[PDB]
Amino acid sequence: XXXXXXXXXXXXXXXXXXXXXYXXXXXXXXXXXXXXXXXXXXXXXXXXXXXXX
Amino acid sequence: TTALVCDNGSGLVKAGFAGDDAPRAVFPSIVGRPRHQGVMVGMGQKDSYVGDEAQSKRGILTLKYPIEHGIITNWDDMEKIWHHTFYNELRVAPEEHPTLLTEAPLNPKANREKMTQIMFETFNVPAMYVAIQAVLSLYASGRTTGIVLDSGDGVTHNVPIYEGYALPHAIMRLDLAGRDLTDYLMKILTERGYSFVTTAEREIVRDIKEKLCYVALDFENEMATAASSSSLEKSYELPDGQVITIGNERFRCPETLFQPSFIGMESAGIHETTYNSIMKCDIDIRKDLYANNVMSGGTTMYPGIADRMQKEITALAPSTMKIKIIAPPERKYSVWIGGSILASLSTFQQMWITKQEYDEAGPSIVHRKCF
Amino acid sequence: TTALVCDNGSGLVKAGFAGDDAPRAVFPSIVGRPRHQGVMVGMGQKDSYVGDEAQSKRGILTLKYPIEHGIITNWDDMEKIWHHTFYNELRVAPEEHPTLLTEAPLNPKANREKMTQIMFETFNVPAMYVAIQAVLSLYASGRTTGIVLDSGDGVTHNVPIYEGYALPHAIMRLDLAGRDLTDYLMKILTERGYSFVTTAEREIVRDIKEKLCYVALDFENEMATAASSSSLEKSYELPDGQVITIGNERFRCPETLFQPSFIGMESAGIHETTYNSIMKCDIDIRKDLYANNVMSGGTTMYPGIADRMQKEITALAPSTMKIKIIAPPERKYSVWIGGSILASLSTFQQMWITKQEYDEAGPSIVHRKCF
Ligand SMILES: Nc1ncnc2c1ncn2[C@@H]1O[C@H](COP(=O)(O)OP(=O)(O)O)[C@@H](O)[C@H]1O
Ligand SMILES: Nc1ncnc2c1ncn2[C@@H]1O[C@H](COP(=O)(O)OP(=O)(O)O)[C@@H](O)[C@H]1O
Repeated sequence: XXXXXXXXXXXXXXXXXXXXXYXXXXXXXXXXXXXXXXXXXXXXXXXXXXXXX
Repeated sequence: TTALVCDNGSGLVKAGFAGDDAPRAVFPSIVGRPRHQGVMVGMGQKDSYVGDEAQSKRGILTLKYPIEHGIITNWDDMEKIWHHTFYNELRVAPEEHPTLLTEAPLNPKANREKMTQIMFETFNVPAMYVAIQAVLSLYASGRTTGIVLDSGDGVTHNVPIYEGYALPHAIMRLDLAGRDLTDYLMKILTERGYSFVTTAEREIVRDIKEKLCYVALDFENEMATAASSSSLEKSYELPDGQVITIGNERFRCPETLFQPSFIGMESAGIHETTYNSIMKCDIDIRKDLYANNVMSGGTTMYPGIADRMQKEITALAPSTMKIKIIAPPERKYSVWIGGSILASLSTFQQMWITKQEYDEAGPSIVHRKCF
Repeated sequence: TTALVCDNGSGLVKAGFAGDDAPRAVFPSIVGRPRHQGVMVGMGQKDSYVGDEAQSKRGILTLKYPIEHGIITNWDDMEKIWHHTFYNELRVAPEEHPTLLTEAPLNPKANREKMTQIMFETFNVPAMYVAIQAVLSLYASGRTTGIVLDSGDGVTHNVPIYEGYALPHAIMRLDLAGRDLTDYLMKILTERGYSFVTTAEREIVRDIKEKLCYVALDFENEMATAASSSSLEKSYELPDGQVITIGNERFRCPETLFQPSFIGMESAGIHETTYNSIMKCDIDIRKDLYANNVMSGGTTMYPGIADRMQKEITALAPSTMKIKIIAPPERKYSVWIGGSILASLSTFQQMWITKQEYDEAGPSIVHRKCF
């Protein structure tokens, strides 16, 4: 007859229960701006190279 | 002042000052929220719940699990958890100590960058570090070389460490941890067909994983005993309600580690992965690792793993050379313990991140500066 | 009658008669088998699958890879592959032609002996030969002297050839080929942390290696551009499913060839190996090789390699003397093409093995008789 607390809480719950949306939103969006450095791990690489040849 | 370490190795979460023998207390990193209209008006509505508080409250709460596969799923939830842990257990303010962070190795930068960003900004904290599990595992186990297996709540590891150095190429990293195994358990359990699926219902299994599991010595022979005997079968109660009694379904579970068919993947298993990763690494070192073989945490708790592991290595090793493994009592705590040691040495004063850098350069700092 | 050549240079496998411009068709040498209970009873169960048939069928199949490091792993599997190739593509019977075999140089006798043994016995074939890659590479490239670099699917090569002769001491042979690089790629890729490990998942990378790679002109300067720009970054789909978009992770990959730290080894790299191997070889010839410098196949496909190579040689050479390199379009086919030329000349009629010898003496015949 209505739109109610009962239904709104249903929607709320389902929202809370839906893992796919929130996890995808955080992980996939945050996955893209991942990386910028002249790695010191690569500093190791360079140093080794210096020692290499 | 004094120095404080968070363990965020998944499962219950471990936090404690440098030099205490064991963390003050420990929390699952469950997060959970209401499921039903709140109908006691007298009740205060809190919309999110965590920790043993939730562990009590569970039934109308429903769980979210903020770390998949060792990757932490939803940051603000973490922030809730983290804040709670400081204030409620620790009675601690972010300024109070350097803080040390505990990381799955070889996993996406994002966890580094946001973790540091949040904790320097949202918390404001003198010094920060993030450290790879195996290092702690060695320090606690106190053998400068080694290889570690620790399959926690989360993603499951092989790292050889030689004394004083990393072999990051050597390393193997696997999503096989006990949680997913447990969820396979239900697909077992419906054979006896007492059957329930939800998150809390899934955690109920964890107790059984404590109590009822033990490692198969030999699979065929065990099946033969399974045909012979019921001593293999033990009787256990619901946490409340029924008595339940369980057959081979107990021992069959760990074999997944040796055979991840049962939830089906190919990586040829813990042991074959290990020997593979060895045969990657170079020739001379190997004997030491044959000597020094080290295991820890969630799965390892099971009685007997080390034995069949040794059986496996005796299969794969040239028998000629010595083999042994270490199985310390305290493995599940091991990491945070090692972290305490890690905290102790003054060299991190040379080594910590400071707020100043975070001012002068971004999260990018970490990935050079830390491993 | 007519004469037929198999290429077993690894990667897709190439076969064709003398005098055709290009082999009739080409196959990966994947081998794969079922992973799951066969549950359509209507289905015919075939237990092993190969070639583009498998490449379609892959998902429930799982792969075996019958050549490691240019060394062919499991003979009977090869025999399956080989039989299939003849009958299904070639519609050919072993009697029909002499057949020519294509070999990594400087590698264990066993491949010679069993290969010949099988193919004379299991197949029965008028004439047999096994030939070293570089010879073909020269013939196709048509400069009687030279040095060749060809880093295929399999083990990666330096041979100087002078006109009409071998310098087997001169030669360098390396397991650095693109496959292992690709498997390193994943240990890169988890930084962005879209992450999957299995064989088919690994081959999916091959497409990206086609599409997305290009050679670093300068590493430092590239990092500076990496800080500046996103044009370095390109957007690419899953073969089906998502769009994926990739940064420096593309260009960083080939540098491994120049720096095999990233999966860590010492051999000072392609170029330094080359100049080393030169400085082994004698003094006067060198100018010719400075002129005549030749590259082919799997890695070389990348745009730009020749340029930075030349940059490297200009580093290491005394600048005073001319330098250039050859980068033909067709390099990946080059070997089989050269093989066709090799097949053409009547002198192999003097040179082939015949069944008679195999009757009268063993596999031992080869190692005298062939290079
Ligand atoms: N008594 C027990 N017996 C066996 N396994 C247990 C027991 N208690 C906890 N575990 C398992 O050990 C793990 C605890 O998390 P942990 O090992 O700390 O993971 P992480 O390595 O991510 O820190 C979980 O997989 C949990 O189910
Ligand atoms: N389009 C492409 N771009 C770059 N590399 C490729 C491409 N197609 C195939 N490759 C690589 O080239 C090699 C093909 O095998 P091949 O070069 O014939 O090896 P071999 O020298 O052992 O015969 C493999 O390493 C494959 O991944």
